[PDB]
Amino acid sequence: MEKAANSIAKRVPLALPEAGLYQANLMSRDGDKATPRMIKDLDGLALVYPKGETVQHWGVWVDHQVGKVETNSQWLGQADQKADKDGIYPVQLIRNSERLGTSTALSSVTNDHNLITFQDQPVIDLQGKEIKRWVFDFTRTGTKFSDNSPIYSGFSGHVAVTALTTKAVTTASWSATDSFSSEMVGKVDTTNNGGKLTVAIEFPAAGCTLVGEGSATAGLSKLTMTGFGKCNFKQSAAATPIENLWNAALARAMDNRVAYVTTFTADAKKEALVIGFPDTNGLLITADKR
Ligand SMILES: [Cl-]
Repeated sequence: MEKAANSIAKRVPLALPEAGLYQANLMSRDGDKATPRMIKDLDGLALVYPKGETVQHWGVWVDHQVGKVETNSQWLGQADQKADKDGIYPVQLIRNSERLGTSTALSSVTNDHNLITFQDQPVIDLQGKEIKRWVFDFTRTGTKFSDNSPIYSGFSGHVAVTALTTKAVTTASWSATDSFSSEMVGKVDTTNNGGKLTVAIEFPAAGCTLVGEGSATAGLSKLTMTGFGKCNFKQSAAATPIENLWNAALARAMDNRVAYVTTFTADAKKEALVIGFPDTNGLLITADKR
């Protein structure tokens, strides 16, 4: 009876997890009524941005490699908060997935289905243990590439999220898993001076450094970015399809652009910086302490 459920879903802004940083796990499911199981090594990040007065954004990013082939995906969600003229609360979902090997593939698909989040869902974690989690249903933005090859082997289109413990941003030096000066993002420098937060992001290809100011906080700290006038964000060939998407958004960005930053610890007790630019074609910067 999904159509009836979606009909009600439309009448209220989309239910999302509390604003913050999440771990995402791509799941497999065997049947429309079977319990989804997380898939090894198909983990990612998800970010729910704070609720706007008009819109709430969120995103999910996943990077996976097999052989010499990378498959990178981002899902970008926009949930309207105010009502539409038909009394509806629009939801928009976009998947961009790129497959980079000897050949190249990009698949981008939007869908405006409303009932795409599920709260307290049973999920078989990586140990075979059933647990409960928010679940995204990204089935309608597709799971295959055009040659009938699946984007991620076993992926059902369902995505579990788990809240990550985030520290506040400290004064430190970071690196977006990079490096010559040809990459999209390079050094990232953060200063936390008694709560006042400044973040400097070098964009080596664009030839500029963006600087953001904000206030330190547990979870997401809101930044206002400047520096865009000094940058050349163009469509490359040196960039991946998704990077060119990020470039297209950054080329239209202007001073006082909003971003959110937080830190957390990954596996080997190694801290990571995450900066997310809402409504910027999925721009997500992750950086290792250095
Ligand atoms: Cl489900």
